[PDB]
Amino acid sequence: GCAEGSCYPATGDLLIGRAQKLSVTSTCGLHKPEPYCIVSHLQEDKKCFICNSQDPYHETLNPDSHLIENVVTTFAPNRLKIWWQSENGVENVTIQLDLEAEFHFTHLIMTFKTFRPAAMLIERSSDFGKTWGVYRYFAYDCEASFPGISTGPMKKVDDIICDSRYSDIEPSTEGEVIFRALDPAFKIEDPYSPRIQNLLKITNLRIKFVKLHTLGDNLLDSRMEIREKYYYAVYDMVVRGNCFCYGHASECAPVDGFNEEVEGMVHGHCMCRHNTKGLNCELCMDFYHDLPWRPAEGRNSNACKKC
Amino acid sequence: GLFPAILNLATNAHISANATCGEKGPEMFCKLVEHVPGRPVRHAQCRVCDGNSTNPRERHPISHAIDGTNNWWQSPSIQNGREYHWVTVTLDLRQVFQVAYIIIKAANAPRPGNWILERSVDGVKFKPWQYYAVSDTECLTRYKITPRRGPPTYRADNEVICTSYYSKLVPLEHGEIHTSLINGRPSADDPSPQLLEFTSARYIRLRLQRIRTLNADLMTLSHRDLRDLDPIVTRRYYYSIKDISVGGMCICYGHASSCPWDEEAKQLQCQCEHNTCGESCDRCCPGYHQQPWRPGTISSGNECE
Amino acid sequence: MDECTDEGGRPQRCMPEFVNAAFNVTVVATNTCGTPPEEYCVQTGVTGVTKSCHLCDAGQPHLQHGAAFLTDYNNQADTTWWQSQTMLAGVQYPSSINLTLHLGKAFDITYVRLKFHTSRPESFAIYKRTWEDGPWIPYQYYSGSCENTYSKANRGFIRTGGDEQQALCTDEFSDISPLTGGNVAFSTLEGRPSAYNFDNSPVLQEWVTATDISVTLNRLNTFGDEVFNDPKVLKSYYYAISDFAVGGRCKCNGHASECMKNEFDKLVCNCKHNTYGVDCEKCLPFFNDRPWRRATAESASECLP
Ligand SMILES: *[C@@H]1O[C@H](CO)[C@@H](O)[C@H](O)[C@H]1NC(C)=O
Ligand SMILES: *[C@@H]1O[C@H](CO)[C@@H](O)[C@H](O)[C@H]1NC(C)=O
Ligand SMILES: *[C@@H]1O[C@H](CO)[C@@H](O)[C@H](O)[C@H]1NC(C)=O
Ligand SMILES: *[C@@H]1O[C@H](CO)[C@@H](O)[C@H](O)[C@H]1NC(C)=O
Ligand SMILES: [Ca+2]
Repeated sequence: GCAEGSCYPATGDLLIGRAQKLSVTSTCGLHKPEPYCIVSHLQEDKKCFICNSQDPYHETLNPDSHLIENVVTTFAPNRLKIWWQSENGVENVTIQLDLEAEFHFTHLIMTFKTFRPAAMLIERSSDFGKTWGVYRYFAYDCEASFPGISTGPMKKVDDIICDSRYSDIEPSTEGEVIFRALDPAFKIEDPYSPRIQNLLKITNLRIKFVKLHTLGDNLLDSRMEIREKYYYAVYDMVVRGNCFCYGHASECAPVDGFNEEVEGMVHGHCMCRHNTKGLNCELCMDFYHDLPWRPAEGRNSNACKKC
Repeated sequence: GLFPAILNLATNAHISANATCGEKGPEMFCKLVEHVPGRPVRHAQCRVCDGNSTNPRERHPISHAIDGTNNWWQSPSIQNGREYHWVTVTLDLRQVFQVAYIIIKAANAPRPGNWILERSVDGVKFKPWQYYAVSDTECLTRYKITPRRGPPTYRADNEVICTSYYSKLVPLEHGEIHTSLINGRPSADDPSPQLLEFTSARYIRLRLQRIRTLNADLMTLSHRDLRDLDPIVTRRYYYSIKDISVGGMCICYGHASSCPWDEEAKQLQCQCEHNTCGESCDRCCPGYHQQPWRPGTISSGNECE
Repeated sequence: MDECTDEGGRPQRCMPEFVNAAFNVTVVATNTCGTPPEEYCVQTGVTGVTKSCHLCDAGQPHLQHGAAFLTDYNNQADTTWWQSQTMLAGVQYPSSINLTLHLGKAFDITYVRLKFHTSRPESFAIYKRTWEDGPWIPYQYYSGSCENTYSKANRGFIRTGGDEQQALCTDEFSDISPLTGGNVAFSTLEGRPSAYNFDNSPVLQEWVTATDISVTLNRLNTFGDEVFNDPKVLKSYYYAISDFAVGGRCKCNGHASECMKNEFDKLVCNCKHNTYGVDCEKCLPFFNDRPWRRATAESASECLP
């Protein structure tokens, strides 16, 4: 009953259709390819190989590409051999998500390759980079990486804390990092207020790397010949979110001017129903300005009345 | 000055085993809590261990520990005897290295609960590096060492700690152990001279003494009759290691560029470059009596002038 | 230990085989998809399907997700997993989705293990059945809300001399870390102060006994999208366990070798030592010379005429 009540848009993956909108200051396979490998390689008879990320990934022709824009979810059974590989001895690595409009973000899962980064944090941008918020802190040692941040159980729903639950030292078997913007149980109710909405709507998600785990062999030298043992790499990152429509429609039509005849993308344009207008349906449409705009919750349509 | 290139010390070194299954005829090992993979139709959930057979998968010797790309040796099933809890693995590097870290991962068994990481230089005396126990309580009761709290950290450069965080049974399959010797030390950035001999050894002994248990053996035990045990309830307990990869630097005070193998002496030794002297780059050539010989540092090569 | 006496006139304690307590037995589950045409899919990293938004069908064995797939050979080539109904049914109750295993006799259960196909539930527990049609007691409480869900202390422990029968609550498996093939295991003699002398502990011997075992999946771990109540989000959370691993032996109190299913379609212990019953609890009326006792390791525990 979308017309009679309220239906919320379906939540889907963001990377589908947004793979080309990835940026990072850390990519191997430059104009001069160089080897990159880590200790304890088991399934591969050869110790390691040469990173070659000058071409988009291919199953056979280019099986060593590591561009950030080619990594996707487990679309194909070849997920085990697609990822991005960082450089040697990098401590300030940063990736971000580019969005056409404001989306809803709740959680992201990234399956790392070798080691969960020692320091992990998420940077928030709800105004296209004008401001810079933060979600949470992940650190192997909270005080060493992010001093002055509380560690332990939950304190507040919207409080930044540091947790070591996702910076372990045994992630080799495709270990991932769990993050949830909204706690499964610590959430008392759904205010649907600007206090939580502005702290959930995202224009440009930002992920930053501050530290990388060291096994101790590279702390005794500062040479480029051994820094290749340590590097960041993610098998696949998945971001789930939905087009923000204030609970009017259960789906969003494809963005005009886009010719992607594929099933799976998540857009950001909501068709307007219950006598409203706007790109995200933020104002009542013509002849229905009698009542002020109100959100739709539950079965309450809260449609604007005729003038 | 300039340390030699990193090389996996375990790949080119010899490894000795105290005891492995298959050397006493056929042997029957059942996975701890799970069934055999279904390649052989097998209701009796034990793959047959062996030491002299035509099937490579049947044989599980220590010659598949490190040199094997992805294989393993398992400790003999305790049905042969209760004494098989104490099994020692020796890493014969044939030369004294500067060990920085060690990596141990199991294949088809939980990571061992009680096991010591003993170093060796002369080949006779052995000094442990870290202590491991099934629980933090076991560290005080058995080894009389206070276990570390929270993340494993070192309160002193030469301190020895008993860590139980790597003995958890949760990684039942392919459990991993990552031990560090420099990270977290007060002199982490600058290797202290006392830390040099602490992290330097020629033989590393992987002495295993207790297997992680799900209380299967404790349910049926016979103190009076130590030579009569139920084979089925004990066949599920045994050690298993599939990779003992280790890395480190050649001990010549970082006055080289690499450590190529030498055909003349069948030994791995760094070159004596950067105006150094001696057979092992541990002295200065005659004519520099004004400055006594002393090892270099990371910042500078510290030429023998 | 399948023999009563080897060479002497007096017999000795005889224990049954350590066969799995969940092999080739049907488990009763409250819910099961397949008769409703229902679609579901989550992040497809568990297997590798492009969408994995297929349907649960009862008429298609290759698509069914019933309790039959829960217990099987657990072949790693092709794992079989039982899937409950999704959150479309709203799986969050004061009660829970409970699956119960029926055995027909008291079994000496030692450990319980599960293989979560998709994710570890945030709050769940596993229960006992001391005797047929009897009350339930729990093994362990896995919950991130120990003080909120079961009103128990997180990471609880039992001190020496206390009531070790009572269970505990801990957050060992609360975060969904594996998201594929999660291993959770509980052993009966885990943390019990009298575990070492369990053979002389009547309380542990009676408590470890079990006839039926049930799992109470209290809360299903969710990412946090339940607030929007989207149809895709609603079907993206569910329960899926592939292996139901429980180990034990046919508890005849050490007075029998094997248990054979007679014409009454019920298991009976082939009791030795002049005993007969479900667990050899009573000697033959002509053999009431001394009172019945548990088959200790040192003694034989026979009934003289
Ligand atoms: C990282 O840090 C180095 C030195 O600390 C600096 O030269 C470099 O510009 C930084 N890069 C980024 C992306 O912050
Ligand atoms: C058993 O193995 C030994 C070496 O360990 C070998 O000499 C012997 O021939 C083998 N027995 C066979 C193959 O029957
Ligand atoms: C080697 O194994 C035997 C049992 O096979 C054991 O008695 C002995 O203690 C072990 N070696 C060491 C050094 O502990
Ligand atoms: C289970 O037991 C029944 C009863 O005889 C038998 O017919 C069936 O083949 C058994 N299945 C397995 C997998 O053991
Ligand atoms: Ca199964």
